[PDB]
Amino acid sequence: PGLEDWEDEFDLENAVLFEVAWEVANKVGGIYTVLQTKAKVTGDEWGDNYFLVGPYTEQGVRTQVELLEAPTPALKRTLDSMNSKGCKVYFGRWLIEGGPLVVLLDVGASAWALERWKGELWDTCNIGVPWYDREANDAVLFGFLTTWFLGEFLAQSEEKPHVVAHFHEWLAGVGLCLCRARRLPVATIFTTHATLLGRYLCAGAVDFYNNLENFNVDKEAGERQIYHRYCMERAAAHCAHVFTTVSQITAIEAQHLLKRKPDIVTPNGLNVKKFFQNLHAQSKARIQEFVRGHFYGHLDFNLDKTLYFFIAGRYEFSNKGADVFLEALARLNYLLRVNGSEQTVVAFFIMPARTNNFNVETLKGQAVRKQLWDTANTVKEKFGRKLYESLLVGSLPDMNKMLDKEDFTMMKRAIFATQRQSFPPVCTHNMLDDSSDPILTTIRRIGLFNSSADRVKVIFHPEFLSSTSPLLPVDYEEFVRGCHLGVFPSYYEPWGYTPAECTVMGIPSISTNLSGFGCFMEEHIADPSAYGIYILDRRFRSLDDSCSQLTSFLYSFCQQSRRQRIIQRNRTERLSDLLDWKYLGRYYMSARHMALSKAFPEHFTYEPAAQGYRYPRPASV
Amino acid sequence: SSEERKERWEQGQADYMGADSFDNIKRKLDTYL
Repeated sequence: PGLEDWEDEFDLENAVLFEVAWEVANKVGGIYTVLQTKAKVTGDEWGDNYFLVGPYTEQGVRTQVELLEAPTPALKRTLDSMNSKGCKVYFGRWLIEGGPLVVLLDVGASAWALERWKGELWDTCNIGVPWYDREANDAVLFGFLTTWFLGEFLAQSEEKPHVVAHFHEWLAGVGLCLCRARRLPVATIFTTHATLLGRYLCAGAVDFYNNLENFNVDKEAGERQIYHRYCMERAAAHCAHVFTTVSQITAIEAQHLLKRKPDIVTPNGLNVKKFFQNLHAQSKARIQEFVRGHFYGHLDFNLDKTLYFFIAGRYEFSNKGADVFLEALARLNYLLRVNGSEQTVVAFFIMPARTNNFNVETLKGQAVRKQLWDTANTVKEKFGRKLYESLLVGSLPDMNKMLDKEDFTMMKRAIFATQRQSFPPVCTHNMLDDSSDPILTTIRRIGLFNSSADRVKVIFHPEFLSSTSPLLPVDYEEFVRGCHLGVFPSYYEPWGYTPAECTVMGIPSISTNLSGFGCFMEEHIADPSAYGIYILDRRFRSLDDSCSQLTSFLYSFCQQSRRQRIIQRNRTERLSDLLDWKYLGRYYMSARHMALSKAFPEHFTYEPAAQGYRYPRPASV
Repeated sequence: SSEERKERWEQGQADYMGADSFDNIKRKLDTYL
């Protein structure tokens, strides 16, 4: 089912959508990609009545925004006015798939108003940003500039349209609060993509989710010198016609930290066109060549029985669950050894870290694999030419005479290059702090040294995968498509971008019910594991018990036949439509309709989601 | 109070356990809602 026909009974009444985010036209997070990929559907629903309001940055305009003249006289008039009133407001087209119009506000250009604005802010919300907080002061400037733009756009518009302003973090929350305080006619959505407290409370506290009700949010933000940022976020959530979260776990966090249950959850959709079995085969061949190089001299395990697990994303050890994955990898190593399995699990940790360079053993192993591959290819081409020559003369090859002295010299050189005594390095790079690295510390603590006995090899690649890289000449998407199972046992993950992209790429993944993507899949798929989606229970299980469940998931994945693994990959391939904005734009549409009805009930009435996007038991299981 | 409260906000953490708690903020915001 399409997006244009969703809530088609709703008439926007020539309303104008101002989507306000600090990340509009400047990549400072993952919300930039959310806005970029959602712009297509949003502009389809709103045409040119859709404006992304961002902060002006020289890089963003240089690279992403073509500066334009306002299409309508109202926009041009407001832009000229506030440009003459001491602000520096740019208008342009964001050079992305949607081609949306962007109002960019130079917050620095209008810093002169800061003291009169933040004081004004204190006169309306009792929120006073400390001077030393650059981001909070910039948020106040951006919010006051956005509210100025909205007021001067409604004032300088004869038709006086219905304005839906959709703010996306506490950085835009100030403008939201000012829209409500000035009382100008704006239907307001507030989407929080991550509760501000949530990050600190997960990182610091031993347990954060089960203690959500037992948190003094005011006090907790107070000890961390971010009380003003917390108050800005909570006022935006409070001063919003519609409050939205990207996830149901973020919805719980916002309920217990922003003291407002989201009126709707708007999961982060994706442009699935951007992203399976033959492509997976090529990527798996490339991973297999890398593993051949990395384990040169130690290729004593069957590679056709080798499984490629990966955990990727930002190098947040506990938030991304790399600790849980490593514990489960040690337990699965024990399981595969005691069960005497011929299965091998190479688990990749693609988590960027400060690295000096590629480890010498890693680069040497890649060189050794290249040499053996070239030697085998040269000897194979010589053998093929000689064999074709022999068969052309009706002669059966005499294999003893097929290879000459030069072939044996090349092959003996290759074999000499093969010998190694040291085990393959756990990490592919030179860590600036090997002792303090959580992944390497955990690996050396649990006993995963890529030994021959270890059925689980661990390859920590503390750097993003790039095609230009010498070690792995593969970008992240192709490597992932070559893997068997993404493992993202995240503890704190308001939305799982890495597991979501893994799923869109058709790779079975392990997420958690503590992650937004994991909750979204758990509530959209009847039997997620059937579809390649393992939802680890991290809310209601201890870290040790969650490690046990992850080991169970990894072991059951290892114990699948190749036929079962293929069936499961086909199902996860089917799952990609859930994560497309063509479905997840429904929730943004309904949030905007809800806000319009709340702010303008006389003009709009809202009639309350996953219809056509439910995945029951696969018919074939 | 009031202006002194604003100056305390600007210098550092305010009385997040007292007057500058989110109760007063929520009231001064609900007046707008």
